[PDB]
Order: sequence, then structure tokens, then C-alpha cells
Amino acid sequence: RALAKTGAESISLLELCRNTNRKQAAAKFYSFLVLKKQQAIELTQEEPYSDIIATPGPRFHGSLEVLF
Amino acid sequence: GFLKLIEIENFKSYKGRQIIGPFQRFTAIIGPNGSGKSNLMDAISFVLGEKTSNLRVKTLRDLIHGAPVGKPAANRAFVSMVYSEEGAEDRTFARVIVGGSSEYKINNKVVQLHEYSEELEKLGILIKARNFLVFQGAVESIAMKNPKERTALFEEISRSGELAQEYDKRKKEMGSGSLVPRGSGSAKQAFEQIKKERFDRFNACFESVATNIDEIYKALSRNSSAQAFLGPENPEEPYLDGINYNCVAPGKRFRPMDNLSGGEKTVAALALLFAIHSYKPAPFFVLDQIDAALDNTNIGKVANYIKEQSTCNFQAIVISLKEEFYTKAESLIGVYPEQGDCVISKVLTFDLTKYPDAN
Ligand SMILES: Nc1ncnc2c1ncn2[C@@H]1O[C@H](COP(=O)(O)OP(=O)(O)O)[C@@H](O)[C@H]1O
Ligand SMILES: [Mg+2]
Repeated sequence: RALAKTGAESISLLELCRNTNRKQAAAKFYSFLVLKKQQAIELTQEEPYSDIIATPGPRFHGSLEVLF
Repeated sequence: GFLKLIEIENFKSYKGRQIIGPFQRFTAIIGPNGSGKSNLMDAISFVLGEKTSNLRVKTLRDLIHGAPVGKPAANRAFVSMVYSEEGAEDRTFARVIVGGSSEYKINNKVVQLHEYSEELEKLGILIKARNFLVFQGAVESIAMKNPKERTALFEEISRSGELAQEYDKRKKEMGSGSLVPRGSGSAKQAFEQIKKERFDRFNACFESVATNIDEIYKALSRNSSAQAFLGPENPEEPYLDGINYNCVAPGKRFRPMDNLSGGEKTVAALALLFAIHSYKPAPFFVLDQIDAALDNTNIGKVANYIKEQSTCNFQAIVISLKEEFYTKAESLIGVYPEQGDCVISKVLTFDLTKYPDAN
């Protein structure tokens, strides 16, 4: 039941924030900062204000289905 | 003009060369504890001329990434400000750590600190008065500080303090310090003259700030009940004694200043900050956690004042831990740490104006 919660190779922050309001979008941006601190993701941003892409980090992290 | 962006290279936790920004008119810097927000505040202070001893290091070279643990990343580091002005090419102001010493540069030409400070002053950036920077835990002290220290701020900004040496000399030559001061018409005239000059310099600044502060405190409070009063203890010679600051918060009864809440003191401090700007405008403010003591009502009123002022009057760069405040900015600069020999800080940029601030 927990084994079937497969995921993607990358997560687009801008895709996550589609149809969100400003406070929701800010909270997702902030959660990316916290996940990076926890080494749960790696982050790339091609240039300032481009999309921000998360890929799996070197530490395991739980509850990533609700975080994404 | 405005601060278009900051470029940082190997300064404290900011390893490598990084662009900070570009800034919008109202930008908030955010991030989890330990990410490097305070180090970014230090980088701003550093490029704007802050003394090394106020940057939390024992030597200038300890500002190079990795230097505090004997693993410096390089023999140099820098912070650079790109300053933009309508109708003008961008101007770059940089401070470079080279050989344990500071080198100042304007558009990649080395200048001495005197010329650096002088060029900044022409833009409204006073690196001695530093009336555009509010450090973490400091905003309330602006409203509650010693009346005599408030006078020193006005003497620095107005340049009346430049005349204090001559004033003191002429006062003594007129007989000050004798049991019965007796002065000729001439030595008295020389003192009345320097006193008038210091008075006029001081009042050219103080009277403007005092006559504009009430409207600003009303506009921050967004109520007509609110009142702010700036007055000299010594009206004839304002520079000799303290500058009193008293406020009446709106829908409130009068209280003295140390009886106000942390949040009420914060709003009073910001009114004084912005009243100084109405006399001698700075192009941007850097405000480190000034929302710490603000409730959500006052956060809204402060952010609205900034937004209805960041189009025209000034630019605001804020560091904030409170989503109620930073979600009112146009863009976010998010700081995050990376693992390494030392903590490495890097930043992301996020445009909030893409999303409706509603439901
Ligand atoms: N010269 C330096 N080289 C490498 N790391 C540094 C240097 N100076 C400070 N740091 C690190 O930066 C971190 C502190 O960053 P800080 O800006 O104070 O975090 P916060 O976001 O909580 O304000 C500490 O790990 C501190 O040791
Ligand atoms: Mg800090």
C-alpha cells in the first residue's frame, strides 16, 4: 500500500504553484528551502526568476507525497 | 535610483560568485535558521562602508569564505552593488578584500574610501549616518533612544556637528567657564555668529523632519487619531540638548515611550526613519526583521505604506521570518544552506506578482 506511492524524477516549483494564491505559492517556495536544508532535495535554478527544479537529495525524507 | 542587484564572491558563507536579485521595488529575503540571511545583511553593510569590527569578525581576512577555520576559499573576496538611475548607465560600487586590506572601486576603477563615501553621499547613501539600514533587534531602539543621541543623529545628517568645534572655542573665548562670564561685543558677536550658523544648519534638517513626521505616523497608523511630535528640549539651541519624541497611537490614550508595546514602538521608529527620508531621501532601505514585534494589523499597515511608497519614493529590501509580511513583497530571495567544510549559502529568486493575493 505504501510501495505504490511512486514519484517523478523532478518537481517543478512553478508547476506546483499553478492556480495557487500568493500565500500558498510563497509557502511552497519556503518548503523547498527547508527541504534543501534537510538535504531531501537538490535544487537547480537556471537563472534568477526561472523555474526552480527539485530532484531527490542524498537524505531520505518522509511524507513527500504531501509535500509535492 | 535603486539597487538593481548585489554581486557577492566568497564573502562569509556566500562561497563562489553569486548574483543576489535582481531586486524589485519591494523584495523580501527569507530562509530557514542558519541559512545565511544575517551574512547577507553583513555583505550589504560591507559594500556600503561598514567598519570590519561591526561585521562579527576579528580581522578583515576572516570575511573570506572558509577563513575562520583556516580553509579560505581564495586570496580575495568582494561585494558589489549595481546602482541604476533612469537615463543613466548602471554604476557599480564594489569593496574588494585584497591582501588583508580593502580596495574600493567605482565602475572597476579603484578609488579611495573618501571618494567612495563622497560618491555614495551624492546618491543619498550616507555611510556615517547609515539612516537607511536597520539591523536585527534594533528598530525599537530608534524610537526609545536617548534624546541626546537623537540630537547627534540630526547633527550628523544636517552637518551642524561640523561646527561644534568652532562653537565650543568661541563660547569659551566669550567667557564660558569663568565664574562671571564677561564678553566684549566682538567675542560675543563671534559666538552669536557661529551659534546662528549651527542653528541654521541644524534646523534646515530638523524642522523638515519634525513638520513631516506627523503625516507619516498618521499614514503608517492609517488613522487620523494618531499624532507624532518631535521637539527640542532647548528650543533656542536645539543641538545642545535632547530631541524629544512622543506619539499618540490611534484610538489610544497618550502614554510615554517606554510604556508602548514592542509593536507600537516599532511603528514610531519607522515613522522617524521615513521622516528623515523626506528631508534627505535614500534610494533604498535594508530592514532586518523589523516585523519581529508587529502584530498582523501593523504588518499590513507597514507593508501597505512600503508598497504605496516603493513605486516612487524608495526601494525596500527586507529580511523577514513572518509570512504575513514577506508575502506582501513583489519578489522573494530565498536563502538555503549547502553542506561543506563550512556552511555554504546560496539563493533562489521567486516572483510573487504572478499569483493573486486573494481567494
Ligand atoms: N567567513 C565564513 N566562511 C564560511 N562560513 C561562514 C563564514 N562566516 C559565517 N559563516 C557561517 O554562516 C552561518 C551563519 O549564517 P547566518 O547568516 O548568520 O544564518 P541565518 O539565516 O540564521 O541568519 C554559520 O554557519 C556561520 O558559521
Ligand atoms: Mg541570523
